[PDB]
Amino acid sequence: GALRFGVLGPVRAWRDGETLATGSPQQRALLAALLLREGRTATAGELIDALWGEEPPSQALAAVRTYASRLRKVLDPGVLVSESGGYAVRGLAEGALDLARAQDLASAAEKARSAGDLCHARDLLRRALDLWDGEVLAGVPGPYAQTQRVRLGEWRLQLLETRLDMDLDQGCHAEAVSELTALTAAHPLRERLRELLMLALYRSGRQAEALAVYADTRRLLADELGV
DNA sequence: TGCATCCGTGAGTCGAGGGTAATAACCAGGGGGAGATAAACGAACGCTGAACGCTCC
Repeated sequence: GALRFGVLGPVRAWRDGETLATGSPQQRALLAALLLREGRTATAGELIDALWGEEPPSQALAAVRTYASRLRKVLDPGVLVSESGGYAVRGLAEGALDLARAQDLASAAEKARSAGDLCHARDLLRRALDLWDGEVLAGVPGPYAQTQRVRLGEWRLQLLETRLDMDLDQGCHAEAVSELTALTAAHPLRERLRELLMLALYRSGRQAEALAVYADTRRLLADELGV
């Protein structure tokens, strides 16, 4: 009877491991907009803006009602409550949201770091990153979905950057350098990944190659942005 | 006709500042406004999907 929800990838819902038919992208947008609010009520006004932004359909208010009605047929009675003219998600177990479950472990990683148990921090953070099932909010349209896509992609990088710092402190240089090459290729303006790559490369005895990374980074900022 | 009496009016200029008293007392009735609970409609939601199209195998 454990309800599970997925927001760190395609918008999915599970019951006892079985996938529920989460419906249209706009129905997925409605679910995501409530899930990422962590039980706070979303007014009908905020829900119209979340789904369509500045260009709502002329019958948008009826559409929200139609989408909400279909979710009630797929979700169990009482999770999606209607209060104050809006909708909220209630009665979720702890850790039912993959984002919420990852947040406790990520907060614990800060606690794990502060107690000095870097090994536990490495494993707990590792479990968090494996919860990312591809592109966040895949196939979900709308400005609110776009903003949350932006927020969680950026937030993912912060957890990777924090985990990678521990790798350099524990001597795992050779494994980390290879993955770091992909990150700087994927995030070319992200100087922090090249900083970690430069140090790891040098500690692998490739001192001459580290300065080549430096020459490339200054070039990219001067040629493309002038900074 | 004269004398005596009383009543009304006016009497500078600008400055400074706030409060005053006292004796049968009651049922009895009863009106009249000031605050407390169910009925008329239409508007949010609600599932009802049904009824249309929008992409996909």
